[PDB]
Amino acid sequence: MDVNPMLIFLKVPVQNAISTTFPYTGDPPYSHGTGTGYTMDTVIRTHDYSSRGIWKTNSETGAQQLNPIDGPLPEDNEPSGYAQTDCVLELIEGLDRSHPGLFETACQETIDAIQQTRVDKLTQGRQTYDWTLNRNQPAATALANTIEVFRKNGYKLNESGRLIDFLKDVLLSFENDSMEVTTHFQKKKRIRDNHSKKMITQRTIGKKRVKLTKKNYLIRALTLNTMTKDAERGKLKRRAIATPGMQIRGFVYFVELLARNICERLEQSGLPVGGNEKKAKLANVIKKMMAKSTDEELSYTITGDNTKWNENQNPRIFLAMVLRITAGQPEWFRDLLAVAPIMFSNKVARLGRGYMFESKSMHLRTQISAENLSDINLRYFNEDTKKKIEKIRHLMVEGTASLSPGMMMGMFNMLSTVLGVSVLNLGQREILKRTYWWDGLQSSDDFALIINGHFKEDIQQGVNHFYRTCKLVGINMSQKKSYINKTGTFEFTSFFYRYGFVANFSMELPSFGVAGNNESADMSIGTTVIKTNMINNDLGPATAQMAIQLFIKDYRYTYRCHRGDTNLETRRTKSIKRLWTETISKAGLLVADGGPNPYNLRNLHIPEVCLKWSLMDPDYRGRLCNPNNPFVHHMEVLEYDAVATTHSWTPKRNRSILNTNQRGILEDERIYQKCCQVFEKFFPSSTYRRPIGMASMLDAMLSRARIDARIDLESGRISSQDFSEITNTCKAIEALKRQG
Amino acid sequence: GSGMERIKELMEMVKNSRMREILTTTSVDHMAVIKKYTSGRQEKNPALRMKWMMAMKYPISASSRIREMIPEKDEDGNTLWTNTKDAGSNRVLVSPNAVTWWNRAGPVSDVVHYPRVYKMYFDRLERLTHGTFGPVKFYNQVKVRKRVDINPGHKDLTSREAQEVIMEVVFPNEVGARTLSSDAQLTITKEKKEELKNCKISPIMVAYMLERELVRRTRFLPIAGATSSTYVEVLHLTQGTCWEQQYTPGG
Amino acid sequence: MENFVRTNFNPMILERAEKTMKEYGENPQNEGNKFAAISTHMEVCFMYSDFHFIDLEGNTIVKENNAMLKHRFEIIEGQERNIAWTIVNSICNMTENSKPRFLPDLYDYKTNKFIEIGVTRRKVEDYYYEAASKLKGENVYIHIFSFDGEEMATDDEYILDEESRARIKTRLFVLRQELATAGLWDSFRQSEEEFSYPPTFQRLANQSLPPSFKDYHQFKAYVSSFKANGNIEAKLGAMSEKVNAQIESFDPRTIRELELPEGKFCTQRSKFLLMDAMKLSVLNPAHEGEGIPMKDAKACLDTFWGWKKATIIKKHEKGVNTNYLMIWEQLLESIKEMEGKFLNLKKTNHLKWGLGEGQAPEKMDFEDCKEVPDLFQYKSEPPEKRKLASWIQSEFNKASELTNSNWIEFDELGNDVAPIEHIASRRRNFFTAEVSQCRASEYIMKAVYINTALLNSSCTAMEEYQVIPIITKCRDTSGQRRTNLYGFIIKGRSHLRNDTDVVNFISLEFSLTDPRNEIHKWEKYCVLEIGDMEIRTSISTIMKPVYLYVRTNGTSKIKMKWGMEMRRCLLQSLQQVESMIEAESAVKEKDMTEPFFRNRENDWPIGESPQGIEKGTIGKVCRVLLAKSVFNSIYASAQLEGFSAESRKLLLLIQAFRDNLDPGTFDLKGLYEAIEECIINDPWVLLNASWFNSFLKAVQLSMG
RNA sequence: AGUAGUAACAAGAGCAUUCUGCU
Repeated sequence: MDVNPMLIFLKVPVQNAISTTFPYTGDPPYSHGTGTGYTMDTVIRTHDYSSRGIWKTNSETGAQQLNPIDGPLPEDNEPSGYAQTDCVLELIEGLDRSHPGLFETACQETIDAIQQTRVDKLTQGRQTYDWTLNRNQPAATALANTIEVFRKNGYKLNESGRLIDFLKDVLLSFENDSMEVTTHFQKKKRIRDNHSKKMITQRTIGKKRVKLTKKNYLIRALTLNTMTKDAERGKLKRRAIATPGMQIRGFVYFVELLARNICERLEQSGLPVGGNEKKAKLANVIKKMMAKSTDEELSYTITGDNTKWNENQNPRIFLAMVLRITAGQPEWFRDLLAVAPIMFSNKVARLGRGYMFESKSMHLRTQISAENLSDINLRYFNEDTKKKIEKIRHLMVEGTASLSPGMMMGMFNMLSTVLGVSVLNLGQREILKRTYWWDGLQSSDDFALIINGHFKEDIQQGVNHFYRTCKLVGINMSQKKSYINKTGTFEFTSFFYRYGFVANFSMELPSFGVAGNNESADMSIGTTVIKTNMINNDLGPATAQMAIQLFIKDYRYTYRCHRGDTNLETRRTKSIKRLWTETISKAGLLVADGGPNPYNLRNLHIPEVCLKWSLMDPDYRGRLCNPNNPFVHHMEVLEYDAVATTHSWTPKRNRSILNTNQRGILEDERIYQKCCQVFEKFFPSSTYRRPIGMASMLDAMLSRARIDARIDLESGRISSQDFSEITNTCKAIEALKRQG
Repeated sequence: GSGMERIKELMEMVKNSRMREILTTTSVDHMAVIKKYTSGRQEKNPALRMKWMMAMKYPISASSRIREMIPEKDEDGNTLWTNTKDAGSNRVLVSPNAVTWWNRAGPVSDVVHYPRVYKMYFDRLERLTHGTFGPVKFYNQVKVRKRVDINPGHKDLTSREAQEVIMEVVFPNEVGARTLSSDAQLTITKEKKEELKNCKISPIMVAYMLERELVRRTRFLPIAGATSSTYVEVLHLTQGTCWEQQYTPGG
Repeated sequence: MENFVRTNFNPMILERAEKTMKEYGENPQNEGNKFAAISTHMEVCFMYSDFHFIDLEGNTIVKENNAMLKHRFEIIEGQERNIAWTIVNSICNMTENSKPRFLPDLYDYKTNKFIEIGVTRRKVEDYYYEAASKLKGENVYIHIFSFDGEEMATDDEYILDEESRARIKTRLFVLRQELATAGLWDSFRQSEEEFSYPPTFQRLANQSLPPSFKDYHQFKAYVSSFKANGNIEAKLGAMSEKVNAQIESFDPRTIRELELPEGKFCTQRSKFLLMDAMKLSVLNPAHEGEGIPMKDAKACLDTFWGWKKATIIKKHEKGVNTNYLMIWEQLLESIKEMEGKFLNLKKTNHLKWGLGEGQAPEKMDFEDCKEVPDLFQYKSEPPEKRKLASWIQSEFNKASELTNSNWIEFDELGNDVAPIEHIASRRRNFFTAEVSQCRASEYIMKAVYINTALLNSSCTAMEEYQVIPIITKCRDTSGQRRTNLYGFIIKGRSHLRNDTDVVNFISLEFSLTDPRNEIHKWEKYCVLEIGDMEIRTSISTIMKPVYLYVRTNGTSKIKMKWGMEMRRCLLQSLQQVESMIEAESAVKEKDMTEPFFRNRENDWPIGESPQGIEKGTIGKVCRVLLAKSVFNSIYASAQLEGFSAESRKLLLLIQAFRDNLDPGTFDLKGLYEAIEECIINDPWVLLNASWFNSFLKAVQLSMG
């Protein structure tokens, strides 16, 4: 008897056992090497779907740009990029006619949020492509480097503290033909390693001030960093995603804020909803289109994906959409929201980290960069890379490839939803005046479209009308990955609807293991992860109990904190056994101290020290919650009481890089940390609530020191000798500020 | 000698040229950006790195004061801390046997503000321990994303007022142009200044304690049942996908 | 003008006024009278605060030339906003004064009063009473100066001396005369957002339009003044008829099967032996190491008497096999003489070959490689296709069966209080009691132990050739511990900097299986014959040879990380089964745990016998789901994820037909090609494709 | 050799979306 688990589907429905078809327990497919080939594949496919457009050169960057929109209509079901401007403007006008006052209210909220948003909002989010370093620094590091390069040139409107003045500085920086940037360079020397007697070239990364051009800074400002996406499920082959620079982040923030205010009031959008709100939206679109106005109404549902969703939507269509949504608004707001589609239409894509070339005679290898690929003879490649380089050769501008058509993955994630919801909103009964109608639900690129009609020919006509109207605006429904059935079972973004029952499998199940901060922090994070998956990610009760047991087992292995009555002999088992043998109430000991597991389904919201506080020994709770413990950092006032337990220690950190002397670049972080520490010494509320100001840090600290000395003199504990010494030292600090 | 230590520290910092440039050029609004400045290779898997760091003898880095608080060797011969190679700074490498030794044979103290700082979680545990559970009822579930009250806060004080109350209590000089505009606000402020007279605690700790007592938070959540504040905390327990546990909180 | 300010005022006053203007966000081109007025008011406040001291006794002594005394006035105006408000709050907290509504301009410690000083150009009476109505209630000393040559205060009191205000009014008359000479007196006396494009971004804005437009202003005026006149219907008339989504009807009784590839047979690619694994065990170990894995390995090796001289039974066809034989002899000789907890083998030539040391080409920088002629690119080839062999179905058969041991010992929970905690405990205990003695739990524990010890030895013994035994620990039916040893893993050098850097190792696994019966399963292995063992049964007792499967394998931090977490398979198999119980309870409206887990009939189809479809119980179904999750974790690849994601649509199409929902596809042939693109050479994905074909044939024969 | 799979690792930049003990 050969065992076949798929025969389980002969008894239960497929949606009742769909979790068997998700192999999400093994390692997800990671990419090896570079993301150069996938970037060139994205660029070539984006220019090949759009090849019947108009080729032009940019007046500023010199880059070859392709203009597919308002082009020839498609003649076959290949994915087209030829979107029509009149159809896009008609769909946005129809979305305005169906929802009156939506555009005005969302634009008014965007204007209310533009004037009150600071530059520090750009320190949030993902890692940003630093045009200074040509690398993906974090958001605050890239923003600080951009502000430093703006301030060392003649651009200082970002000292106003609001975001829109930084964006005006970003736009004014394009006129400087002598942009002086402080990059990172690298020295090298062949030093013998004193562990294996081997010669290795050690590198010393420092800093150097280099001067750009107008065209060089314009290429670096319009550059996305393209890398492969790793740990992506459900695909055989890898893909390249992109990361924006710093000169485009605030404009994209304001455009996506506008589109998020739009999508939060459109009921046909699957954004920005969570799990159970998406289940409620599936139920809402299944109840809206269940109304039998007559006795014979065929209701069909298309579960659909869109093929090449990002390669086919142009930034010019988004420019027309953001100029039509903001109709009747002030022209500064229209221009500010129109900056980001202009920068995305003139964009350029960095071509990754080159390739690796192998010398078999000399038995060596070398990774040559993507800038050196346009001056190496084409016989040194394989056939696919020969085809890719020969296709992309006329698009290269200074080590980057021009990508004027198409969008990259995840940039305008909420505006394309507005376009898709406009296509879904086209087909109402009181608007089409035809024998069919539809209503849908639109995520970023997945859709679930319900077409009602009276005969199956009317359903086919509604299918063709939706598909052709989508093709008019640059939306290609994947005929491979879409299917139509009757109404009652469908799928939308891995939410499986069957007859009033929704199964959520969009989110992968987490490890339910140790997070890796310390003992108390990982205990809190583990119970909060289990509780949040019980609420928002739809974890069962018994599955949550097994997750509690698996997390406690993993937590006891990782921190070597098995129970005192265990027969295992780890490193800490002797001290934990000593603590177990001298404790009266063993139920009060923490899991990190060898106690039992206190947690169950009902008390995952309660911290561990709080949960076992009434069962602890008083000497044990005194030693554990001792406010003079050496493990938690103690801020000087003598220091304060530490209200954190002794399990909230700090692990030893290793930020080292092999053969790399990164001493010249790790200094600025510790200098910034010393500055924030001494500012918190002067202003004690700087860590609780962020300090607002426009003067310098040194000027505010001297103004704090002078009046602190004056208040302490006039009210006690500082004498006039001490007051005079503090004021004379403030004079000396100001004197070194002047002639420094 | 109170305010001259930090002023001589600032003099020593302004003596350096790069720190002088950074302190004079970066404003108080830009210090909210350079606080999060991180230059260095980031650990892509902290879980795996903790797994292989805990297999080493000394994974903890605590301050040098631990060289005088705990011994260097345990009773069974376990070394508790070692120094670093040519680094006499105030940070040494510690063992987790040191943490277990502090929790079994360190100095006892007074713990009376730990149920006072974390009174929210003790109130949660006292409400759950005295709760009375009803039976489970299985049916299909319709859960609506409602902005429910996760943290209740205080009566007649909004979230915009309680934060100003806390900033007037624990940081009275660092307020700004904000003014207090209620008649029970001043009585609450006087009572909180009275209760926090003798606290040898960090001001952020009493700030966060008054925050988790007074500041009201709300969050969108799928609720199907009672939307009271003492039911959103047991939202992982009183409802599921196909069932609904009936539970009345004790109190 | 601004030059009139910069002619005769102090440069510190100019600095204060420039910072005051930069506060409000303006350039001195649009308003320079603001610069002159702020500088005038600031110099008036400075001369009000210049040379006013308080000594140690506490008397207002006007000095000239600080060391023994302090100031009398605290200057508030001219600072930043938040600095001045911190000054005001730090004064009011000490003196218990109420805070003013706005910022005062000075503070007197002598009178303890906030001074508001206002310089105007109109008459002093109207501006003084306007400022008094502005500050009605707050105890603020007002003082109004003008260019008319007067001064008006609160209650007509002057806290300054007469010569002081004489100096200030003298300077004000000097400024009045200097305004009425350069033609600037009357032009000073009678006194949305913006986002425009710079010209470079204007040229970028013109370049990013539809091709019918040459100007951004023109396109913006077109879009803002657009009215639709039936454009979509006109383009849909103009579009071709070949652009259509034609619904093809889906009938699974007519669709074809998946095309599995052809070539050689697929070989075994697991990291450890699954159903051919043999373990040397110790029962109740107490041998003075007792937990240290090399001590447990020596104690388990001491149970096997009957070694032989090892001879290569089955040769690895691509590699040198004498190196594998010498590797086994070196490992066996080094275990017999090692002292301590860990064993690092001496790096001989055969071990260097087996771990692949020296095979990487020397990575150099390209500027040192520019004059290198034969510098061809790395080659990137697709996998070679493989035919489905019958050993992987036998592995999945033996993986879903019970054993005599208990492989998972979960940790304790809290005591149950709620009724849903009792329901969850009953459900979880039913699934655990059916699943804990399975063979897939032994594979879970083998992978957890192997990848955990491989990670620890990879991170603490990077430069060394570490020996890692393959230990599991189980409990019997009577509750007695047992430690099993399956073989060894000689780790290579592991300097793992990426998530996908390869640590090479050599796995030497004990077995009883003759490798020459299924030789295509063992392509990468070199099998030796290391001994003989008395295999005992109820009647027969024979002497079968014990073989050792030696191969070179490799892993990474991603694969080891996901192998240490294989207990999540135990979670996922519980997440599936419970969801079935969370479906039957969503209709029948009771606790369906006990009808699920006590009706242990044979109504669950999980088998394909030659006589038809075999049905097992619910416990067999849970063991089969656990083994499917375990084999998803062992044989994970991109091919499995692609095939699962693309065949789930075909499964939902078959279910849409079975519910009589009339399913239809737009392009079924492309979906079939996308499914067949992923079935390349993974044995698990070929087994899953043949499983999908068998399920399709079963769902056809249930309808005809 | 081997891992692996559209390009890499098999040490010599990581160019990010003195230890190892799990009943």
